[PDB]
Amino acid sequence: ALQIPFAMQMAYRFNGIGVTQNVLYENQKLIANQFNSAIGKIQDSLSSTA
Amino acid sequence: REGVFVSNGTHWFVTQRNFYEPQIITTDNTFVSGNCDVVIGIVNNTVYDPLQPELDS
Amino acid sequence: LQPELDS
Ligand SMILES: *[C@@H]1O[C@H](CO)[C@@H](O)[C@H](O)[C@H]1NC(C)=O
Ligand SMILES: *[C@@H]1O[C@H](CO)[C@@H](O)[C@H](O)[C@H]1NC(C)=O
Repeated sequence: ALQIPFAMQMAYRFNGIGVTQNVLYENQKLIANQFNSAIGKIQDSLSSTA
Repeated sequence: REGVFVSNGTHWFVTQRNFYEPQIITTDNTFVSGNCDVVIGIVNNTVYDPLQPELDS
Repeated sequence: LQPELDS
């Protein structure tokens, strides 16, 4: 395991899907909020029904 | 452009990300997008211009 | 390059 800052790991995962990595850093707070909101909805989704 | 910025504490370089090979940071190694405000955790240093030797022609 | 070749 080679340590790397998490924003730079996401930059190189965006760079893996044909999006130029500046699209992440110029939107980092918005992308973090979209992820944090989406993972929040999983707890309600799993809570709703077996 | 492709690779990662890294420093030996004193100088800034870019390298390919799977084998340490330092390159001097230049406008062909890199691309611009917008201004220093929006990027969290940006740093300063110089970016060298490969045309500069013939700017001094 | 052309604006630089104005030098
Ligand atoms: C990195 O971590 C330390 C502790 O959380 C903090 O003081 C520093 O400002 C952080 N830098 C960035 C770019 O987030
Ligand atoms: C970079 O230098 C400018 C002045 O040229 C300064 O205002 C700014 O805070 C510096 N930024 C960093 C990330 O050190």
